[PDB]
Amino acid sequence: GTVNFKPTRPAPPPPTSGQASGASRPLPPIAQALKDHLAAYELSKASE
Amino acid sequence: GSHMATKARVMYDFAAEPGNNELTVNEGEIITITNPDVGGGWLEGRNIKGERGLVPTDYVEILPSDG
Repeated sequence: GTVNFKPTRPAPPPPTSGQASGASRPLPPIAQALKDHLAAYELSKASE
Repeated sequence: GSHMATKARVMYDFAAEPGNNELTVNEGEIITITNPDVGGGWLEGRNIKGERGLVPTDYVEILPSDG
């Protein structure tokens, strides 16, 4: 017993065809959080 | 004849996404249409092997003599 399919993505662009957005994925989002606590303590200078 | 099925000729060899229920077809392949309009520019078909999946309308051309 069959049923219709519902696409997970918009239709991709074919070869040779004119430009459009199509099935292209978005760029990676902004970076957040890191070794924030004791950052300057770890980076601290030393000489002989 | 009444209720005769619709056929398509592939323009370019397509490759299905994992989990998208897409139909991997070859350039110049013949398939029958099961759903010519599903949303987002897509369609559904059936091949020689009898497998179904989603296919872009921008990748296949619909044949004449449909009824």
